[PDB]
Order: sequence, then structure tokens, then C-alpha cells
Amino acid sequence: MENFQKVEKIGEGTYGVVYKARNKLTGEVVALKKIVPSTAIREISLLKELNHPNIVKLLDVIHTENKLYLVFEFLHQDLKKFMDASALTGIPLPLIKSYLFQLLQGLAFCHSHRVLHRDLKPQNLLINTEGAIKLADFGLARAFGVPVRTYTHEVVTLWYRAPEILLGCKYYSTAVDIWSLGCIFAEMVTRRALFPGDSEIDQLFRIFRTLGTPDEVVWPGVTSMPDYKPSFPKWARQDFSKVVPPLDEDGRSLLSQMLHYDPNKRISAKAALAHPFFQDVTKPVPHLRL
Ligand SMILES: COc1ccc(CC(=O)Nc2cn([C@H]3C[C@@H](O)C3)cn2)cc1
Repeated sequence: MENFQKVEKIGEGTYGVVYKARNKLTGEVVALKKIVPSTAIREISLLKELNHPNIVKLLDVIHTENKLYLVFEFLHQDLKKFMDASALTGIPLPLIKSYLFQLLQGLAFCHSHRVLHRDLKPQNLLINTEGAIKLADFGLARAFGVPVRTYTHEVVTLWYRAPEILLGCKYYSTAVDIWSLGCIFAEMVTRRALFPGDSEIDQLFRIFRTLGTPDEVVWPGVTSMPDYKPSFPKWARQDFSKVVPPLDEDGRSLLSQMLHYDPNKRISAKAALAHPFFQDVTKPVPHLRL
């Protein structure tokens, strides 16, 4: 750990804390996450091989005095801060589209390697001056676990959790990441979180109030899920034109497919990349004031 010079606290992610730091030998500026079971060590070691331009590179894994440090490529800003800074005028549609397109490329890559994120949220989406956006922390939830409260007692957000996770499916799939990304896509467009639940049942019921309480017609097998209760209120579905208003029919169609209830009907990252919404995708440069 002696090999790095801490510059500043970046934040309190899930898993421990994150600092901006400089490698004393290379001069490289990195992000150091302070998180150990052998199982976690081996799984974390395989993430070092998962390199893609839209995945935050894990540079090195350091285990000493049996604490764990993950060294990552550094990016100057996250999407949560960028959305907050863009709130008065909104992120231009072409930039929303580029960001969605790149995040689906990242997801398609990890998913083809059978690696899931499981806890996607705007804070783990990092951006640079060039117009790139990258996913951070892929594979970590499978390596260690995802808390109720962070290490700082901060409340882990439920806003982006897929309904099969909320209903107790133990063996959820790559579709949970598509759901979280859909929720993010909608938030970029409207400038308000889609489903801002403050409890697991509030999260589920906000989903139901917008997309309709799921049943056996739209989601075969849903009434047999572990946490499904027949006493759930039955709400009617709303139209997407009311849910993410400004967005055109190509975008609403894609969003609807990223938000299908049945994990098996939900679009894959690979199929989402071919959706007609990306017919005019481009790569604009964002306005970043660092
Ligand atoms: C000025 O204070 C900050 C500087 C940068 C940022 C954006 C950020 O979070 N940058 C980052 C984080 N990471 C790694 C840690 C692993 O979870 C992903 C790499 N770059 C936030 C705050």
C-alpha cells in the first residue's frame, strides 16, 4: 500500500472506501478501493482478465496484512454527478444514446463471459472528456456480496433492482443488468429516477404502479416466486408515453423491452444493440467541467 500516495477520498462505494491515488513508481493516477476468503481472491483475479473499452480496467489486486485493495483505472466523473450537473437543460439526446449504446456494448461483453454486475447504478458509470462511458465494479457482487447498508451505514439504493431479485429469485441472470440499465436510461431522459423506492416493498409497488402488477399472463411462474404474495394490490399498467414523455417511439420501444417483467423475455444487450433506436447513434463529446 506503501507504493501509493493517496490524493483524495473519491467516495464510499459499496465494499469499503475509494481514494484517488498516485503510484509512487510509475506516476500513474488510479482509484484505489479498500475492501479475505480464497474464493473471493480467485474470483477477483479472473476480473483482471475482463478487459473492454467500456469496462473500468482493474489494474491490480493487492492483499496484505489480510486486507484487500483493488487498483482501478481512474476516470474524472461519474454519471450521477453528471446528471445532477445537467439537470437544468438535460443531457442532450444524442449523448444519452451514445452512452446507452456504449453501456450495452460493455454489458454484451461481460454477459458473453457469464459475468454479471448485479448492482448497477449511476454512481458506478464513469465518464471522461472524450465521450466514453464505462461500467465500474462488474463481478464484485458475485465475489464478495451486496449489503443492506454500506460500510459507512449508507443505505444501498434499491432504485435499479430488477423485480425477480425483489421477489426472491435466487438464481437471477444477466437480465438483471438490462433492467438496471433501462432504469438509468429513463432517468437520463426525464431527469428523475424512474422507481425511487425507499424500502423493498415500496420499490416493488412503484414498479407495479407503473408497469402493472405482474401476473401469470405477462410473467409465467411469477405467482410461485418466493416472496410473491397473492395479496399484492393489482394495479393497471401505464403507457410509456406518460412514463418517459420526451422520448421518441424508438426509445420507448427499446425501454419497454429492457423493462419486460419476465427475465426470459427481457431483451439481451446484444439484441438491444441492433434495435432501430441506434440507427443514428453518434459519439458526441460531453461538456465536462472538472
Ligand atoms: C473529486 O473526487 C472525485 C473524483 C472522481 C470521481 C469519479 C470516480 O468515481 N472516479 C473513479 C472511480 N473509480 C474506480 C473505483 C471503482 O469502484 C471504480 C475509478 N475512477 C468522483 C469523485
